[PDB]
Amino acid sequence: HQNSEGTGQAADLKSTQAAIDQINGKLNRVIEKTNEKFHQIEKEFSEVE
Amino acid sequence: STATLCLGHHAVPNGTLVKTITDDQIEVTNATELVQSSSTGKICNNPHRI
Ligand SMILES: *[C@@H]1O[C@H](CO)[C@@H](O[C@@H]2O[C@H](CO)[C@@H](O[C@@H]3O[C@H](CO)[C@@H](O)[C@H](O)[C@@H]3O)[C@H](O)[C@H]2NC(C)=O)[C@H](O)[C@H]1NC(C)=O
Repeated sequence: HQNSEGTGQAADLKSTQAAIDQINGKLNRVIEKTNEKFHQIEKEFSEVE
Repeated sequence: STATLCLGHHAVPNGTLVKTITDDQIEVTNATELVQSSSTGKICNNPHRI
């Protein structure tokens, strides 16, 4: 604000919060926090087959 | 001497939740299952000759 009393600044927590909420949760949603796998296929060899 | 005109949308008693990008969970006015989970338990002989 730039009133006759001078200048001043104030952040609106409401608006700011809405953005943060949407941002935070998204990442984990899109990608699965984790997935397990154990015995698989040899992804390497030393000779020709 | 004045009139008020407004716009708006519909609503339902109890909506359903859905997974969206922006919001982790939000309710809509209608949903639908995209994953077949039930099963008759019987093999239908047609069309494929079984
Ligand atoms: C949600 O809103 C939708 C749309 O207003 C409604 O569901 C839809 O209901 C119609 C008719 O019951 C379904 O269409 C049907 O398609 C078959 C295709 O084989 C056809 O044989 C029928 O003659 C009819 O046209 C449509 O699939 C369905 N869509 C969905 C899944 O929403 C309904 O009013 C509300 N609740 C439901 C059922 O989701």
